[PDB]
Amino acid sequence: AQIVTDERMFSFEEPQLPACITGVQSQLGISGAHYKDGKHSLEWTFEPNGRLELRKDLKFEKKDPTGKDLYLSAFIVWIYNEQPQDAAIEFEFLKDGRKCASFPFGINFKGWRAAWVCYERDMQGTPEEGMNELRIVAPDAKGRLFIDHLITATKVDARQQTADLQVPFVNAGTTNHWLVLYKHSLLKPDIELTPVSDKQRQEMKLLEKRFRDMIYTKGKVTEKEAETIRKKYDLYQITYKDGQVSGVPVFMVRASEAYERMIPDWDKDMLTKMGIEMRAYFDLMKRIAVAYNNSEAGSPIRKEMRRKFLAMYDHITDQGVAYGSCWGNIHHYGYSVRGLYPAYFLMKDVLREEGKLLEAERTLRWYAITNEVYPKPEGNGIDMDSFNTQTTGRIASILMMEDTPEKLQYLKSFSRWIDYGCRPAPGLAGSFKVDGGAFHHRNNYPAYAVGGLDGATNMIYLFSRTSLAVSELAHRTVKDVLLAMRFYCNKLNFPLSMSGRHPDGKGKLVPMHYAIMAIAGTPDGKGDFDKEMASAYLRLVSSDMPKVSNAQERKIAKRLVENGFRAEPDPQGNLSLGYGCVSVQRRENWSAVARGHSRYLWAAEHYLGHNLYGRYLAHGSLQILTAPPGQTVTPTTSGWQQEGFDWNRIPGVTSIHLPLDLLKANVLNVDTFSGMEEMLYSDEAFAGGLSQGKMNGNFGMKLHEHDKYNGTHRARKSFHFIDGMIVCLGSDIENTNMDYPTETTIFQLAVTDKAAHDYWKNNAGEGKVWMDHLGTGYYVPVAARFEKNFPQYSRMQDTGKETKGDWVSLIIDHGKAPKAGSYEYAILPGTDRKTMTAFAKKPAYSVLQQDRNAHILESPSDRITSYVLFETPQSLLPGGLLQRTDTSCLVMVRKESADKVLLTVAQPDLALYRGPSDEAFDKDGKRMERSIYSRPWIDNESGEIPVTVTLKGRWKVVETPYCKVVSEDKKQTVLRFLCKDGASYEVELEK
Ligand SMILES: [Ca+2]
Repeated sequence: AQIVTDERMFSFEEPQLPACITGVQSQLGISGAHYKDGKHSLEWTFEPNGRLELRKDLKFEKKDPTGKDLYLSAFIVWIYNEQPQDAAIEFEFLKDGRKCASFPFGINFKGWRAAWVCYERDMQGTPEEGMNELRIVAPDAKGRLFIDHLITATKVDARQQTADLQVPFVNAGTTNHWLVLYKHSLLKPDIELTPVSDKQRQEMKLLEKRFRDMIYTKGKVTEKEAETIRKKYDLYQITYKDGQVSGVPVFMVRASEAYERMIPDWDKDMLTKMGIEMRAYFDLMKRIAVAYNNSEAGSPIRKEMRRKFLAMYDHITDQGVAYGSCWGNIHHYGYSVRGLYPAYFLMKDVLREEGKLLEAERTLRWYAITNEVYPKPEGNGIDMDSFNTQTTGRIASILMMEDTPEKLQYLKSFSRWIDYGCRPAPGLAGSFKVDGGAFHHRNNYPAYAVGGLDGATNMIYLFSRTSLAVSELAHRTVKDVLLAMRFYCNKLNFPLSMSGRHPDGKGKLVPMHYAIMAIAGTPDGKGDFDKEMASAYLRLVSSDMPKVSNAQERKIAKRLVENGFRAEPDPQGNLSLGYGCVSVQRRENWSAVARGHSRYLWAAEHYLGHNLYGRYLAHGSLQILTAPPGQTVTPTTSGWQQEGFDWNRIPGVTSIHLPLDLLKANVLNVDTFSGMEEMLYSDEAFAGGLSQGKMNGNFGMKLHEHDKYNGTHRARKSFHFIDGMIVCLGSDIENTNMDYPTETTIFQLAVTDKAAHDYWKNNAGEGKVWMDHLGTGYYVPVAARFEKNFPQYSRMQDTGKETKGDWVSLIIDHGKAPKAGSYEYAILPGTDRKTMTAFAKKPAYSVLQQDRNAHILESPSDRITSYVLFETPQSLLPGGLLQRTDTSCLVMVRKESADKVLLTVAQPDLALYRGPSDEAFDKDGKRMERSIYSRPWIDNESGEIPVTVTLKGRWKVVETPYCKVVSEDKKQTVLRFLCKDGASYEVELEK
């Protein structure tokens, strides 16, 4: 049966020809030899310059004059050619006598090709409402064509029609990355052609082995697997008639958009529901290709799978999956075509034997848009989504080629593309950053990074230890990103604040990335294995020879253990992500992760039905990820679950406690640069941390909630990470909300097991000293309120459905509409009762100042002075050594002895733009919501900011490109730091 029956739809399934179709100097007939729908098509056998005339009301309708409806009326056909001709058909559309619109259609192809052409945009001339004739003018030569699936005119999503070799003129304006297969296939290389050397030929052989092993591992073909294959394959009804291939027509899902304005009950996924879509088809081909490689040479099953693969190949190529073919509409083809590339690659040698390899090679190159690899990168970094989706297809298509100089040129081009793609990207752009941050949607986004890393990681390894290897810079950048991720995840899970739009506590890092990079070798190429990567890997899969599921990962892991590699100890020290506004302190097995936001970096991503209540995720959050020594750190072990969680009381934040219906994100489409999303960045540049000797550090932020919600709410918050202690300081907390209280939350923890319930039965706890059921201590000198809510009510992050759980909370109660609120408390994770009582009697720190100007603090035992300087300090700074500062910044001083001092400085202002905050103001003076994508500075290089420090006494320093001594006398020593990227710059001082 033909899908969709309509007066405008010509499918030729009737025994007699339609009376309205007549042929001039040509013969017409119903043929069953080729068909795109039903079981028949129109055979049009023509003499030179013969016409095919369809005399019926074409039912073209002019575009909506109001502009409300953007759909354009389109003509749609499928043409079949048995004999390719270096010529073109002309399509003519006439009202009564005269032609109004026309378009050319190339016929230099074998098989089915489509054309979706919009009357108003893509056609020559001007279309008219009421035209009632279709002419198909043949070229000045004889030949034959089969016509099927002809829709005269119907309204269609105007964005989606794609150009190819048959219709290069279609949608000339578009820059849609999905639709530019033809445009970008025309691109030419700039890397010069060279012949292939013996070493280079062996290297290409090596990339193929590496790639085959990557997508495939030898296995067994079960009787069940074989029966499933036969059942799925038979439904396609692939058969041969007089040398011609036919079978059930296969479309890619979006081809349904043709019938959108045609059927009342339209379903976008109707073709998938019919088993007629491409994903299933190419999935089966992969399935069969795998089965062939898992069978003994000369066996009946191997011959059977070889036979089935080729039959499926012939049919899909006949249907139009070939070079220079885009089926009229190709948007979002990526997902349907995922199986294509591995299926064809696994079947290289057999395709060559059949004389079909060159063809196969070209179709892969076409659909992977491999020529996009030709251009010289203009800068560092590419879209994370490129690494995520474009790597597999492109590399497979290149490995399909014969060992020719053209293949080497492609390889050189591909390596160059990956190389610059991995390099530190500027601003909020690219993929990877100098400090280890990984960007997508213009912030650090682990959930997306994870997918992008798959590509980058796999391609680095593929090209590794070879003349085509990527630069040290590219290799080290990705390595550092992975090392950072291992640091801020604990053990494998993303922290809550870094969950993006999925705060479900499920997102994890991928151990594979580490194992792949371990066998990639050191970034310089001098080491066969990467030691840091290997031991990082073995920690992440440590059981507590490891146990793993994925076959190719198990192979690598076996190699690493045999080569004597052991698991990492839990990473120690301090991380500061300038790109992402995150600081992490790590001692023992625990971690403390701080996250804020700036005028460059958004607080939280809100989508429809995703992350409804996460407004406060970056309001200076501080999550403690922990577990009893010996057990793996999990959100569950760190005292977090989704059900029952008070979304207002994100650990560490200063926020106004709202009812969930008021806390929910009011998601809007704010401008043309975005969709239904909320991504709120502040108007303050001062947010970030410093990292001293990768061991300790501090964090500071000027918190300022967006005017969309509680815009009066602002605060100065700081974190000070000294050894196994995190001291939290706050001042200048203020808002004008008199309906709901402002709170900083010391901790909010889930009570799950029996032992947790028994611990809280009467635990007071004191006193100036608290200790939870997870073994972490809290020194709280200020007045604080304790809540034991068994149970506590909340809602799901996505669905909003009511959830409950047993929760325990300690909060610092600022009033309703505070004027100048403040707090001071310290967190010591993985401690004991004894240390805590001793800490209460003699705190290991002393506050030097705590106001709008600065939060300064020292620890005599650790020999450390911490400076969070919010403003230029007009006055002599406390501490004894650091006297004055040029501009608002972060400083930390460590005293080795009276003679040796370690000085470290950071400038949290990323400086993507230089002036006052980029803002669009209201009639009343409120900040207007504008999506980050709309800002013109999002790709800017981080600006250099000079920071000058004044130090007491004579000091000698070794000069660096980033640190210079400016002025010097008997009393003072001033130094100038050249700051970038929110990075931490440090120097060693000697008296
Ligand atoms: Ca038909």
